[PDB]
Amino acid sequence: AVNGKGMNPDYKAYLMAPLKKIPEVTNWETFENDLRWAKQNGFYAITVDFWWGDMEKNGDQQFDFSYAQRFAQSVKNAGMKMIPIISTHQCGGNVGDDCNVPIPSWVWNQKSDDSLYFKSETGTVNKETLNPLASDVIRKEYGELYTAFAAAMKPYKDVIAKIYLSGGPAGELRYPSYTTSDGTGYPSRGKFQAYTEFAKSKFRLWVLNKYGSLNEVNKAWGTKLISELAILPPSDGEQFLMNGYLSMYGKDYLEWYQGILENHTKLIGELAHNAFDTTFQVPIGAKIAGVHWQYNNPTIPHGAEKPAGYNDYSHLLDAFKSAKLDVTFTCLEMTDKGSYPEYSMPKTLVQNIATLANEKGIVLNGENALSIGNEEEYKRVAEMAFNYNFAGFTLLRYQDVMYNNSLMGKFKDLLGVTPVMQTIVVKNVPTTIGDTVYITGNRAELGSWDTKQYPIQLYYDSHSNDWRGNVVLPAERNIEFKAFIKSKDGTVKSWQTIQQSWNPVPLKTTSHTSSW
Ligand SMILES: OC[C@H]1O[C@H](O[C@H]2[C@H](O)[C@@H](O)[C@@H](O)O[C@@H]2CO)[C@H](O)[C@@H](O)[C@@H]1O
Ligand SMILES: OC[C@H]1O[C@H](O[C@H]2[C@H](O)[C@@H](O)[C@@H](O)O[C@@H]2CO)[C@H](O)[C@@H](O)[C@@H]1O
Ligand SMILES: OC[C@H]1O[C@H](O[C@H]2[C@H](O)[C@@H](O)[C@@H](O)O[C@@H]2CO)[C@H](O)[C@@H](O)[C@@H]1O
Ligand SMILES: OC[C@H]1O[C@H](O[C@H]2[C@H](O)[C@@H](O)[C@@H](O)O[C@@H]2CO)[C@H](O)[C@@H](O)[C@@H]1O
Ligand SMILES: OC[C@H]1O[C@H](O[C@H]2[C@H](O)[C@@H](O)[C@@H](O)O[C@@H]2CO)[C@H](O)[C@@H](O)[C@@H]1O
Ligand SMILES: OC[C@H]1O[C@H](O[C@H]2[C@H](O)[C@@H](O)[C@H](O)O[C@@H]2CO)[C@H](O)[C@@H](O)[C@@H]1O
Ligand SMILES: OC[C@H]1O[C@@H](O)[C@H](O)[C@@H](O)[C@@H]1O
Ligand SMILES: [Ca+2]
Repeated sequence: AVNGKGMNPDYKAYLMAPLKKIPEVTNWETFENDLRWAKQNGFYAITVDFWWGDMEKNGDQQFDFSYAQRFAQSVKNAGMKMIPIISTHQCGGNVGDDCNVPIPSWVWNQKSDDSLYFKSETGTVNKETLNPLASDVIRKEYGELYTAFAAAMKPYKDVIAKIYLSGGPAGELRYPSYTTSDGTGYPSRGKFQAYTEFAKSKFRLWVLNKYGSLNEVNKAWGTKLISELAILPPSDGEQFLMNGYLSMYGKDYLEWYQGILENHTKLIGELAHNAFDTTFQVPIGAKIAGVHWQYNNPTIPHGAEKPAGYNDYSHLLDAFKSAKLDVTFTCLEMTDKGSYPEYSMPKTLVQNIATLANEKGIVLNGENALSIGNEEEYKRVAEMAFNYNFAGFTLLRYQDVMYNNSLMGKFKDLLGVTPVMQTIVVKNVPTTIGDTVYITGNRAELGSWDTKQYPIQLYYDSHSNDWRGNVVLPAERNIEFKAFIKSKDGTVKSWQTIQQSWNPVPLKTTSHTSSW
């Protein structure tokens, strides 16, 4: 892995459930059999959207958790685990969706202003999820929903492994800046989503809190605004992304705009820990999208990420750490391209997010963004998962492997693996002063032979005069590997003469000893 590490010993594979309710796909008894088959193929748990539109449909505090209870009882019957997602966003309208579950329609009547929804630069209204500016309504409604779900689901504590929150559209902490109705779908630039009158008022009040008075705002921004009502979000989003972002105004607007998501993360994490920690005592997570298009457009740099709310990932991740939420990044299977017109850099983006998460001590999980039809994309996922310290990978979605036995077996081989520590010992190594010793090998868990970025460090044992490492490996998979030496300057000096192998890596911890 990176940094001379190996794969995360906590790694688990998860399967996403269908977006529709199980009886719309298969009967409960077959579903139980399906869960046993997923378990045999290395899946630890099923993730499942429990839609707000299903659970509080008819009015405020009119709850119905019966579908989630029935689902959990079939998970229990199958000897499986589940990860509920408390899906306070709409099903329908985002990539891959095959469902139609708006959030409950009565929520929109809780305010007579425009505080609850989003409006884009060009006036497109989005009602996929509550606007995180409406923190009073979110505190009330999410707190009530999380508390009632916990009470209804307490009998199923034994099968709940983790709970996910929904921070925004498609279950991701973001603004709805890429949508067909707004003309901002992939691979286009995004539009900022802060043009309700309420969002304009909140930015204005934030700016006047920061600086005190309009006279100090103008000194800070180098502007000549005549009245406070001229404090506004960008009137020309394209120009803002071309060059306005560099100004003091631009840094303040992006700080505020991303800051709404950071504060929302704080709030939903407080609400979730209060609702769930005593009842369930499980990890709680939230998701960030991989907005990989327009990454390196030279004219509008990061022109889809910034409107989505992603201006500074380090600061965004710090909010997850503070809120005690684990992070899932949802686009792992793709390759960098970087070419006109999409300017798409998804692998660079997950490497950067993973590096930051690992730096900050945030448990990091991954998903694939689009359905996978080919083993090559599983190999891509494995490269990321097993070299960048991912604790989990969730496969979108159920039917793609449940009804494709060939592809299921490729998943089991490459990603449905159980980590096991093994001690690797290499004898008679001709190191000199300054040399370090590593292993590399064929599978992604061994860095796929990449000696530069991914090799696993061994350590001299002066009692035995050999080099040893306790390496986490995929149980019951075949591997080939070799030790090699790096000089002080980091260059590869020499290699173990003979290719080593384990056919397979044993299920239980032992050791593999070889000579150089
Ligand atoms: O400070 C002068 C001017 O700045 C901004 O104008 C932008 C404009 O929005 C873009 O369409 C393009 O014309 O670039 C301008 C910057 O040179 C403000 O939006 C505007 O109010 C202000 O007058
Ligand atoms: O809120 C002040 C001013 O902000 C916007 O103008 C920005 C523009 O968006 C930036 O790209 C850059 O050019 O700086 C401008 C401020 O000097 C709004 O477009 C404008 O209406 C508003 O008055
Ligand atoms: O938020 C939903 C989904 O959006 C992005 O998915 C892209 C996908 O990566 C592209 O290849 C193409 O299909 O457009 C989609 C957006 O409509 C994110 O990459 C993904 O993380 C996120 O879940
Ligand atoms: O069932 C979870 C989640 O799936 C979809 O959103 C995905 C998006 O399609 C993928 O790119 C992905 O791996 O990231 C998002 C979050 O998992 C649905 O659109 C969403 O409603 C649903 O909650
Ligand atoms: O690069 C892939 C290649 O890596 C290893 O080959 C080493 C070989 O072991 C060394 O003795 C020397 O020849 O350098 C090679 C890399 O340039 C693996 O042994 C080999 O299986 C794998 O294809
Ligand atoms: O002998 C091969 C496997 O057969 C069954 O697996 C089924 C699984 O039960 C079902 O859910 C899935 O759709 O089809 C596979 C293959 O028919 C046994 O349950 C497995 O243990 C066997 O390995
Ligand atoms: O295959 C298992 C055995 O493989 C050999 O390559 C190693 O030298 C042994 O230490 C190991 O127990
Ligand atoms: Ca309520």
